[PDB]
Amino acid sequence: GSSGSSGTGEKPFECSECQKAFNTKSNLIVHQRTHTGEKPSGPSSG
Ligand SMILES: [Zn+2]
Repeated sequence: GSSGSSGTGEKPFECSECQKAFNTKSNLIVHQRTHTGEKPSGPSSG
């Protein structure tokens, strides 16, 4: 039906809000901050 991730590796560091994959922690940490405030990029609306 709706294929997807049959067998894909994972990263040692993953976000908490968007759950994004990262190689280094430093890069991740800095990426976590961006997740602040409200409607930073734009609402989904569907
Ligand atoms: Zn994130």
